[PDB]
Amino acid sequence: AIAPVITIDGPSGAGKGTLCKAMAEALQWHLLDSGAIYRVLALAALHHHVDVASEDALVPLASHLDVRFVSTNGNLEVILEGEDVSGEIRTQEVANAASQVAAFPRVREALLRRQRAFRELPGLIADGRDMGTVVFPDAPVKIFLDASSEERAHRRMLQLQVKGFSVNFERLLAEIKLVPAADALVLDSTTLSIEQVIEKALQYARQKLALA
Repeated sequence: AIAPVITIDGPSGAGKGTLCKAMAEALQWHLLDSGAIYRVLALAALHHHVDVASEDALVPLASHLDVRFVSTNGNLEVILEGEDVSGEIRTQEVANAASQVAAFPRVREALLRRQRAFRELPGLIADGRDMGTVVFPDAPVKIFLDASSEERAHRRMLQLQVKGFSVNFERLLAEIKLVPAADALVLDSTTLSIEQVIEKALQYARQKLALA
């Protein structure tokens, strides 16, 4: 604390990205995508020639990571050391190095400290899986976003089509077929439209942080 943090946790394909981008743009606050964080670290290592298997070399790199997330019209730019690398981060190769980097206990602890460092004024929207339970347990507004398998399977299908792969809906529904904080507002992405979820999330934030 001091600066307010709104945390958004939930499973893959629930629409957290969309929500987090809409809220950061509406409020004009800082943005943190914890899912992208390990991929950015793996890319910096590749870029600097830091050995992906060396926990000792990766810790200082993680603790000093120069990244920022900017959302414009729903488009996320991932700026690493000043250059946009949003495209680079979506590769399988970077996803694979990210898994190697994440295996080490000291690297995960260094990234835990690095992510808490994003909490600045006027505030922060943070999205991930353990944002409200582990990274920012004291957050004033905590939202857990749930969605049906079909909703999640559809979101994955569009995500992959983007990289070029169009895959059978039934196949993905099979492929897809994380504890909310005690103090989280639970919102269901399938009972409400995504536009309705964003309105409902912004109203709850307002009641807790502003209004009157």
